[PDB]
Amino acid sequence: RENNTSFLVNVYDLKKFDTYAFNKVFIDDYKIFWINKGSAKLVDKNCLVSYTITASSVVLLKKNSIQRFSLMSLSDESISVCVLTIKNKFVNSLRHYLQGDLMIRNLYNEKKDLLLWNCELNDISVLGEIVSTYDQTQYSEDFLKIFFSGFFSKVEKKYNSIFITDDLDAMEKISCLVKSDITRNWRWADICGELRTNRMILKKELESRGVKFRELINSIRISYSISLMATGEFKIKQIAYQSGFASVSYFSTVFKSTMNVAPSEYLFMLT
Repeated sequence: RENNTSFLVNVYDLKKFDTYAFNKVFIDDYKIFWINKGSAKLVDKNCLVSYTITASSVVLLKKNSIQRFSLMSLSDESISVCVLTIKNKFVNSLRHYLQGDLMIRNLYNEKKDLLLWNCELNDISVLGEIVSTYDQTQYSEDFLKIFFSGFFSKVEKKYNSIFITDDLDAMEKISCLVKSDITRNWRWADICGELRTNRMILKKELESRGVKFRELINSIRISYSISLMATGEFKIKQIAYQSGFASVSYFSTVFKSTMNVAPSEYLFMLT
């Protein structure tokens, strides 16, 4: 299949009673995921908290976040996890179109990296309906453009929290810097220099997510390698080398230490 634009649709088969563990996976863009049928359990490993998501539940993973969570099937049916990615072009468009200004903002919900909402059952119907049609030339892109223009506007003023921030974030600068030269052997001095800062906002943004400097770079390269596997055709050796890993062994180790699957197994989950 071809690529996409402002919205990335990726559906995965949830093997009944299989655990989907994620250890420090980098979330490059905003992502929401929900199950089409059945039920499942969501376990966040950072905060010792569990959840029971249903077909009416939706989960948000914020951009530039380091996630440590797990998802486990609780249904006899091969559940169909739909993961939708929201790129920056819709983020800047959504942030402007909303002319509202919150008088009291729940800063706890703004600092959290894994939100959970139970949508109106009417919205779940519109959810899987438009997703099953994607995509058309700037035609299906506008169908989800209008849906999330009202869904996010509703949930933001309902919870009195900004869930999709605009730009200007220290993690966005580090991420786009490393991705501008993914194969470069980035060190600490290269990040501080081209960002015109020192280890005050730097180490804190690493300690706030519980990752070393090397751990962050590896997780950025994992998600970059995943975006290459999304095309459909690519040998693991090229994916490892074009993502910045010196050897296929260290790429497979970090990938399995991040996705809890072999890199070839994720290629089978796609096709």
